[PDB]
Formats: sequence, structure tokens, C-alpha cells
Amino acid sequence: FNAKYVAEATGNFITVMDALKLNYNAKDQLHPLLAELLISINRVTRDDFENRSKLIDWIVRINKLSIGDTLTETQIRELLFDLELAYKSFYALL
Amino acid sequence: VSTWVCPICMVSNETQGEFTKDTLPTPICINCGVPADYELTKSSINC
Ligand SMILES: [Zn+2]
Repeated sequence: FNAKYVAEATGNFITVMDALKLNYNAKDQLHPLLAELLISINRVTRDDFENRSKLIDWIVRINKLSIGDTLTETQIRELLFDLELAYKSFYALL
Repeated sequence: VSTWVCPICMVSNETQGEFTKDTLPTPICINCGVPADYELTKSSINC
């Protein structure tokens, strides 16, 4: 694997998780973070892994929100779990 | 007119004008709203 792309994807996973733990919950805060995550992941590999599709679902869902909608406290908790699981599975692929 | 497939969500998009490595800003996917990464998208581009 291209080591620079692996470092960039790994940094992006932790950055989105840290954002969620800091209470970022709006479309305009989360969309760019998830966008850059998904781009960096594809740079490493285009292969499937656990929860890859789920993270795609989330960025599609977040894109359809109106300007100033937030995720619910329990939506945030779900997305965090799904991200943690994707991160574990991406790391196993390495 | 340029057609392409989003490398994030896989939906077909259509944009006005050429889509080359020099186009800036890049077109945005209508479905997931991610700006198209040229290197990931280039094999799918037709004009
Ligand atoms: Zn898309």
C-alpha cells in the first residue's frame, strides 16, 4: 500500500471521531470531514470492507439535510460506533 | 458536456464543459455532494 495514503486515511478516521467527541453535529461540520475520509480510503484501496457501505450511506443521508439541521444525540452515537468498526476493519486490511 | 461516475457513491453525473486535470473547481456529485477527485474519477469520464 502507498504509505502516504495509509497515513492520510488513518489521520482522517481519528479526526472525524475526535469531531464527534467534541459535539460537532451539523451538516456543514460533518460533511467535509466524511468527504475527505471517503476520498482518502479510496486512495488506499478500492476494495470492500466492513461498514464501508454504511459510511457511504451516512454521507448521502447528511447531504440531504437542510442548512442548519443537526444529527440527534443518538444519531451521533450510532455514527461513532459505525466509524470505530470501519476503522478496525480498514486496519485489518493492511 | 462531460459524463462521469462518482468514485464515492457510484452514481452517474453530467456536467457542463470539459472535465480535465486542469478544471477547477471540480464538479460536485448530485447525490453525496463530494467534489469529484480527478485521479479517482478519470477512467469513468466521457465527453
Ligand atoms: Zn457521489
